[PDB]
Amino acid sequence: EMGQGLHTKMVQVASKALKIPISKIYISETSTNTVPNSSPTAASVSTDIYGQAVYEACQTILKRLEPFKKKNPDGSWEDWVMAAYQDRVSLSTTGFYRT
Amino acid sequence: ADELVFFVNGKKVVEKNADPETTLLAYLRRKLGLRGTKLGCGEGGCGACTVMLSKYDRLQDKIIHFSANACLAPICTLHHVAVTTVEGIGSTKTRLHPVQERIAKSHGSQCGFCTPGIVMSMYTLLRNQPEPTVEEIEDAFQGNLCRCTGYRPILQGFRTFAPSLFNPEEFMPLDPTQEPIFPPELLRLKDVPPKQLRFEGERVTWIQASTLKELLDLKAQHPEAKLVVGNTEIGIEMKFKNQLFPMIICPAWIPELNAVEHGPEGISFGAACALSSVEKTLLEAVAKLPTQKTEVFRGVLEQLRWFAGKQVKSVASLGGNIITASPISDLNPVFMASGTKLTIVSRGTRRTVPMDHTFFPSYRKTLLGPEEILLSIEIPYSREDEFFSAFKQASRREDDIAKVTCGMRVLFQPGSMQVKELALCYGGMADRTISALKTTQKQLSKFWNEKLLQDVCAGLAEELSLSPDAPGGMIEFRRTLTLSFFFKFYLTVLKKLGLDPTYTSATLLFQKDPPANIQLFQEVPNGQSKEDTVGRPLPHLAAAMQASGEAVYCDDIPRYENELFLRLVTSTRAHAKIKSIDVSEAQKVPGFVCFLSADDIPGSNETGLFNDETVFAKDTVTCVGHIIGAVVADTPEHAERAAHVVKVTYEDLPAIITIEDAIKNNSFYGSELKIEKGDLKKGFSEADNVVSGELYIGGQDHFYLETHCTIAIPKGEEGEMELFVSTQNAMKTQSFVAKMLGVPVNRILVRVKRMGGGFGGKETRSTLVSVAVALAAYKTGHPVRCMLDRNEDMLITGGRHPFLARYKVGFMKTGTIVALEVDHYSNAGNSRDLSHSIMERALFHMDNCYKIPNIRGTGRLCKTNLSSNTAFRGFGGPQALFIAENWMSEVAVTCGLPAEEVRWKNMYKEGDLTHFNQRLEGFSVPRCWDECLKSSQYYARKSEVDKFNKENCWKKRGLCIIPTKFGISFTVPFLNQAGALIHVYTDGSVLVSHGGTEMGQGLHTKMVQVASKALKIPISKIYISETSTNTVPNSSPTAASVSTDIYGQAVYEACQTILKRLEPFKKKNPDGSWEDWVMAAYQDRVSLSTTGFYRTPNLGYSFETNSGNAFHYFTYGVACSEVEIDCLTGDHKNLRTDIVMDVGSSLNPAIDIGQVEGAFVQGLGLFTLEELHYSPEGSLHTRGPSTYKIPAFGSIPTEFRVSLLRDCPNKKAIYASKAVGEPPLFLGASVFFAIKDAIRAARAQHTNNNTKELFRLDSPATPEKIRNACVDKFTTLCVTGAKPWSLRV
Amino acid sequence: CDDIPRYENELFLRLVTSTRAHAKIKSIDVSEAQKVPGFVCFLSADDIPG
Ligand SMILES: Cc1cc2nc3c(=O)[nH]c(=O)nc-3n(C[C@H](O)[C@H](O)[C@H](O)COP(=O)(O)OP(=O)(O)OC[C@H]3O[C@@H](n4cnc5c(N)ncnc54)[C@H](O)[C@@H]3O)c2cc1C
Ligand SMILES: NC(=O)C1=CN([C@@H]2O[C@H](COP(=O)(O)OP(=O)(O)OC[C@H]3O[C@@H](n4cnc5c(N)ncnc54)[C@H](O)[C@@H]3O)[C@@H](O)[C@H]2O)C=CC1
Ligand SMILES: Nc1nc2c(c(=O)[nH]1)N[C@H]1C(S)=C(S)[C@@H](COP(=O)(O)O)O[C@H]1N2
Ligand SMILES: O=C(O)c1ccccc1O
Ligand code: MOS
Ligand code: MOS
Ligand code: FES
Ligand code: FES
Ligand SMILES: [Ca+2]
Repeated sequence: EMGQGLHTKMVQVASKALKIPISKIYISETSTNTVPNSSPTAASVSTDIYGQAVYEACQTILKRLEPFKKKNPDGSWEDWVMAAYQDRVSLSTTGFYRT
Repeated sequence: ADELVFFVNGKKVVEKNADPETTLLAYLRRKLGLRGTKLGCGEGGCGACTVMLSKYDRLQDKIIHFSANACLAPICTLHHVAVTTVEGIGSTKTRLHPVQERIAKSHGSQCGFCTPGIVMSMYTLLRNQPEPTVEEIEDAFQGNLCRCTGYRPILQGFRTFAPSLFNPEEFMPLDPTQEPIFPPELLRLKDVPPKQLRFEGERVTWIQASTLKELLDLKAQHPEAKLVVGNTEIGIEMKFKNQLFPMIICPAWIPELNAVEHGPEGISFGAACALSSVEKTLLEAVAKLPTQKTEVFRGVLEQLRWFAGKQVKSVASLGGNIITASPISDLNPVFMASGTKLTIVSRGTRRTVPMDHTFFPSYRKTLLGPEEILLSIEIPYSREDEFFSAFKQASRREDDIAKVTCGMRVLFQPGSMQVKELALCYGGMADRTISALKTTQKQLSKFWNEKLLQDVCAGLAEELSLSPDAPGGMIEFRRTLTLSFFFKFYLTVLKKLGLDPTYTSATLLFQKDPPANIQLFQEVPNGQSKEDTVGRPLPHLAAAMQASGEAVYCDDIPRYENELFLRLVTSTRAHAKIKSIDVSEAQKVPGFVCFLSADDIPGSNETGLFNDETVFAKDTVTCVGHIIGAVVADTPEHAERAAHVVKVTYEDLPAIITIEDAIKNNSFYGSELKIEKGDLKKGFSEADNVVSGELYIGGQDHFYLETHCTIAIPKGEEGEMELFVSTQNAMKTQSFVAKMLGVPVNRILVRVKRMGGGFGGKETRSTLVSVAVALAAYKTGHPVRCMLDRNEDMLITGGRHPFLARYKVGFMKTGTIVALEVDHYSNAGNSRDLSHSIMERALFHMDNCYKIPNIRGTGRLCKTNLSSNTAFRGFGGPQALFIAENWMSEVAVTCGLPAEEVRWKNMYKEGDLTHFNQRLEGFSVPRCWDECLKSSQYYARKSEVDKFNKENCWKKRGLCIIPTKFGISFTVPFLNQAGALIHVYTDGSVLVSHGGTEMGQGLHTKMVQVASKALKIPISKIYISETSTNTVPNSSPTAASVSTDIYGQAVYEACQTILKRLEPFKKKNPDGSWEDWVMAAYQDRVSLSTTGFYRTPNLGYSFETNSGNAFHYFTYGVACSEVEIDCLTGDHKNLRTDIVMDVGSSLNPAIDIGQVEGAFVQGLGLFTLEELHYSPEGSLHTRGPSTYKIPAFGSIPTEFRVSLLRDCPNKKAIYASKAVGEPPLFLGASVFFAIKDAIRAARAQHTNNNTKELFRLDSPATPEKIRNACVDKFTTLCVTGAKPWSLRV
Repeated sequence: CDDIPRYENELFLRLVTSTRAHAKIKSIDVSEAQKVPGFVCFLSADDIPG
């Protein structure tokens, strides 16, 4: 982030993809031990490419939470997350995009 | 004020504002940035702060090198002294010194927190003796503690200075010519005349007197001035006794206080002479002078053998111990009984008077006047017909407080056996050193015979009485020692005047035996690649840095310019209402920032695993140590002082301390837990015999060398906070900090590099400190940190759960078990925490390795006003296994059959189900059992033990072999999950991250070994930096010994994902390198980052239906130990231990053997040495290494053998390996039952003739319980000699 | 970045740059620099480990 609002847009994207308020999503910083071999933030394509990476990662999360969402249709996001955790389903994943 | 000028690792230091209260440790760490030296206890016991000091000795005209505790050395005593820390002898950036290299390659370092201190003790020895003997090497560590290793690797690696796990042939030879030179500047400053210096601090003025005249003037001029030489006593007074001496005078330089004169009556030492000098001078006198002239000298030396360690003896002055006049001083009894001459001087006056009973008028006082100072002490040569003895007994031989210590002298008429003079002086029997004058007076003119013996014992039994509330407790034991000591003295004088062969050994002084260490493990397949380290003894990856002091532990992290310090304010009551708090005086301490309490919490004050705790006490305190608030200040000292003056007004409430109080008051957490199988009724009905009883096993303080510590960095944005914590649970630390702050979890980042030991003590209780530091960071906006002092840690953080059991077992004459009933009660403390799961694992192991057809076990958690107890290596398993082995032992005795026979016939067999209905597959105990029997030569030694017992009346040997099985897996199903994150950078280097933390067990080392094997690349290309919540989330705490199992799998899967992605490029360029395939993958836009995850399958046990798998598999092992107890003192030797452990196909035999030995030693400590004492009101007495005794270098089995079972691959875990962390700890019980075996031999000797008697022996089997159990004419006399008008016939 | 608190032992670096567009470096004299209060060291190409 250098002022162009890339993180804001990424949160907006995560929120829409996961279908939850932006208030439940956070982006703290950029670091090489969380996402390696990154291209420099340039060429105006950041939103484009990271938007997809974040989107894909969100998709994986939705597929993992799907079973619990089905067993408890009227439950909350928190309910599905805790149930997934207790069922020992990983709540961490990478997202990647290739133009 | 004068300038303080000394040197540190060759570098000159000029301190212009030296504060008398500053210790070298604080200076090195906070001023010089040399953090290799650590704080482990602050009271001279752990040795973690050990450094070497060098100086030119004017009187000797030579440079001398000696160790010392940085934690107790005032920098103001170091003017013109050269300090050498671990950073000054070598490092991984330059080159490791041989000492650092050997301890690391020998696997002598695990968590590594103790490595620097141990390295410096060894180094200091080498600087004094380049080629020391095994004995000198062993004695170099009397003052160093290690909780991880079991000490064996350290000693074995260091003895080299005098398949396999390491190869001494690779070790670089020691070369003195290449050691750092003594600062050339200092050598010049020796020609300069010494001058009186003055240092001014915040609250203290220090005067370094250069001459005796100066000292006497100063004493006259300032009577209240406190003298200080070694400060090993005063530092404790100021640090722990809340004392403050405005003015201090150090006379250490004065020639007279350091002179050694050999006169006609004896040898004179100046009062400032260090005990190490007295010890060296006396050893010399004993070697050159006739034995008849050195009776007292040898008395002094015997006490000095077990007097602290090298660090303390090198600075502790002779006069200092004398004047401190502690009731348990080991030297004063000897000086008194011998009439050692004291030369006391003041300006003008002077006198030399023999020390007698009147020299100590009251508690810690002497006959010295305020203006007087002890100038010198002359220890007398012994005369003809004069014999002397000095004895001491404590909880542990090494560096410990005497329960009873003494000096005994007897002078007969020329060439006769007729007493002319008799002096029996004791320490530990009054509030001062006393002489049993009434008793000995009656023996003058009497003759040395049986009658005198009976008379004296009766006299002592009556004159040296102890009220039931005597400080130090252990009334019976102490009184028994006073008589046993005289008995030893009586026999020794008889021998000297010249004795039944079976009485001889009772006159022998402790003699250490030659050590023997053998480790056996399996070599890896002959065709295994040199780069595949799985199965090889690869040293811990951070061992070299741990040995050099470069390894960074939480507090080693530098402080921000604006970082503040937190000091917890805790309850001094076990249960009371908080009527009010007054911080008015705290606010007066310089640097005071603020006082934080519950009302400052923005989020929730409700914390704890089961939300049954407060972050900060609200209106009520429920245990001594209950955190009420916290003070934040600019420095640690300022925060400590302010906190200390915070006034809390309480209103006591009925308290429930003990498990007994709990049962009677029905004070429990939750309902009863139970496992029941078979038909008890029908079981006991078929039983030939039935034994019922009660058994107790004490608690345990983790004593990780690195105490709890947390650094919290408040970012100032969106409630974000970054914390560096010494914890095994980054996940709970994160969630608890967030819950307290009232912000989403995604705002908190917890980072864990390494822990200087965890052992379960940092699985949950680390949050007590973390959440509080976080609050301080939140409130101040400043970064804040807090590392607990040992006394705080021991008092607040909880420990192992004390257990009480009530059992009933039914069995046949054959020894076969047919029925068992056991009710377990644990003392959980003031909150649930992990108590419930601990009780569950307890119940899961009440069977150990024996099939019991009809069984019923129950458990209850006692809700008490004691710090909440938590996980501790074993997690309830050890207590339940100990209870099981206790009744098994009684069954053997009752049936009159060999214990090994009874155990074997009751033992499970392949395919059998446990009491909780889980099939035992791959049950290897029989294999470990048979190999251990054979390799240990059990039967042969069995007969030799009996023989020894027949030839010895006051010493007995015991031998016992016991098995163990430990279920592997968190008994809470959802905790059996693990995640990993792997990044391959474009240079091909790999960065592995996983949910597990490093606490010395080598989890990272093994994960790199695994990654290397999975990826098929050298370990050099892989690295693991730390554990963080933003790389691997929702991680389970690093515990239950399954970290290798589960993270190994997560790491393995992530690696498999990497390989699948690189495959296309591997096929396109077959002759290419890993670097080529990585770069090509990058160029082709293929992600080189992936997560890995594992979920332990088929787990889910129900206590309700007694069904479902509780564990993934079991780790087995067998241990055979032999001991020798001293029936007269309670002391004992761990002669030999043989262990055979099944860890499947070890991933790393070096680390796995290290874990076996480390756990074994920790169990040994639990069952034989470690004991926490609490006042009746619930206030812990034992808050330091001085009173709490964990195994020392000299506590390990002299002959220690460990073998890893061969050809036993475990298809249930990563690369056919098995968990090893906790499973071996219980095997330490083998030492316990060997001791009980020895005690039964003693009882059959002097107690009674009932070969089938069943006396109760609770854990720990300390010297007290051992001695008290050895009932004889002396123990008996201590009761009868302490009746009723009538007595029913 | 600079708003991040400095560690108590954190030092400061100041680049030393060329006042010429193209020239040979004949010599570098830090004798006067070494005299400045708080001076720690002068780093140059020869100090690079890699
Ligand atoms: C880890 C550890 C283990 C220990 N082990 C043992 C043990 O096994 N047995 C035992 O008995 N003790 C033991 N001690 C106690 C202690 O080390 C001794 O009492 C020591 O000899 C005191 O010497 P010092 O020079 O360090 O005293 P300081 O702390 O410098 O002074 C002690 C007291 O002596 C006074 N004093 C000192 N010199 C003179 C003088 N010339 N004239 C008048 N007053 C003087 C001081 O004013 C002060 O009151 C241990 C201490 C530690 C920290
Ligand atoms: N730190 C260490 O590792 C060691 C320290 N020491 C010495 O131990 C000293 C301990 O000092 P403290 O903790 O203040 O304890 P202390 O100096 O008050 O001594 C306590 C002991 O004195 C005896 N005692 C005292 N009052 C008594 C009474 N009224 N009736 C019967 N017996 C009584 C008991 O044996 C009791 O255990 C230290 O100052 C040090 O000199 C000795 C060995 C090891
Ligand atoms: N050196 C060292 N070894 C240690 C510990 C420790 O804190 N330090 N913890 C023990 C405990 S209580 C456990 S549960 C296991 C945890 O690590 P693991 O699962 O990787 O074996 O290591 C054991 N070995
Ligand atoms: O050993 C366990 O079964 C266990 C269960 C829950 C939490 C920590 C643990 O060690
Ligand atoms: O592609 Mo923007 O950094 S010139
Ligand atoms: O399961 Mo280990 O932390 S008692
Ligand atoms: S910190 Fe100095 S002896 Fe333990
Ligand atoms: S390696 Fe010694 S305490 Fe950990
Ligand atoms: Ca508890």
